[PDB]
Amino acid sequence: VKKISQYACQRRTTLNNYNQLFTDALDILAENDELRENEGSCLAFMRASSVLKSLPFPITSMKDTEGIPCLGDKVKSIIEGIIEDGESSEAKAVLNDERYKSFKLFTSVFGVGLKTAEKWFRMGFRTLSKIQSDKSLRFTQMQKAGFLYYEDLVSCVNRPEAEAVSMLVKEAVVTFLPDALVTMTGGFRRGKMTGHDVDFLITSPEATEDEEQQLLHKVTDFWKQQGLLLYCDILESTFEKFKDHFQKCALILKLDHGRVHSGKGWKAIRVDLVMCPYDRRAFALLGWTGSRQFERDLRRYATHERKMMLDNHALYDRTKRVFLEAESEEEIFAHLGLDYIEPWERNA
DNA sequence: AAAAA
DNA sequence: TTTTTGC
DNA sequence: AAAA
Ligand SMILES: Nc1ccn([C@H]2CC[C@@H](COP(=O)(O)OP(=O)(O)OP(=O)(O)O)O2)c(=O)n1
Ligand SMILES: [Mg+2]
Ligand SMILES: [Mg+2]
Ligand code: NA
Repeated sequence: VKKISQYACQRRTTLNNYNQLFTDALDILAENDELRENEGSCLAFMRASSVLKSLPFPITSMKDTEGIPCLGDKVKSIIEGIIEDGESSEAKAVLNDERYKSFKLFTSVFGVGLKTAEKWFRMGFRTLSKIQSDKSLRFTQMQKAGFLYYEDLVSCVNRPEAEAVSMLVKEAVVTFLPDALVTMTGGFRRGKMTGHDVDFLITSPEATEDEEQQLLHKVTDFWKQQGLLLYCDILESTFEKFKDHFQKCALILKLDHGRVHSGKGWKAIRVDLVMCPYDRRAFALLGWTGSRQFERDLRRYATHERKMMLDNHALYDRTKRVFLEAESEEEIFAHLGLDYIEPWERNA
């Protein structure tokens, strides 16, 4: 009776996944295609996984898949196999593949992506111990921090830790911009209990162009002085008012145990901060809330269904030849002709 | 890999 | 068939 | 170039 859209932005996806048996398998197959640089097959498995996550019931027969989009012949074979024996032979083969195991292990290090993981694999490396102890290898500053704080960063971040970080961010930010609005974005805004990092959007209604530019530098220098800044990379803005990203920083912060309301006495935490102009705060909030799949389908829907162009800074209508303004996420959804999807419903 | 053009 | 897939 |  319910006509499920192929777009994540036209579906409500909450964290209660009734099809984790199927989506864990589809996520593994997608990840393998990402590694094999098969972008098309990767995206097809990510879309199939995304739609199953939106279902209000578990798939228990092939009849249950009728009318569900993004499930082509290959994906239906995978679902059929899992219904048969409770296992995916396809995903099991990927989990036993040497290239796949190496890519997962290597990219688990902060600062190591697809290119460096592929380089290390082709050199014959298979373990992190052999990589770290090699005397010929050269590591980026990001990778050095990734190896030094590996156990802390791989253990992830819980809600009490995220809240403790939010307090630190807000305390530091109001010191330099007292009327600044600090919003936790990412997974935690979508209601997640855990995350690999804690993300924040910072905006100020009265700050000048220079004040807006200096905030991330002032806040990180303050933490550097305290000895809390374990890693810092500030990317200056490439945002153009009339046209690429907002001023942002990728950090590793020292989170003292005493600050967490839930050994060494502290934990290394990945933190990302984004500063945007006040008038673009709704576009940035929408972009940074995610999920990744929700954002990509929002942009795809805007292009293919509305002839509009959406990004973290603006919304442009190609037919009316006008930029559309928004003071809230609700106004962006209304401009696109979409029913409002709450942040906890964007877990596509 | 799936859906559209 | 070719093109697109956040771009 | 590469990591986000
Ligand atoms: N390819 C991406 C990656 C991220 N984002 C946006 C939406 C999510 C937000 C945060 O990026 P992440 O921190 O990796 O997202 P996450 O949702 O918070 O998940 P986690 O932080 O647990 O790794 O940035 C996006 O539009 N496209
Ligand atoms: Mg995050
Ligand atoms: Mg992040
Ligand atoms: Na990494």
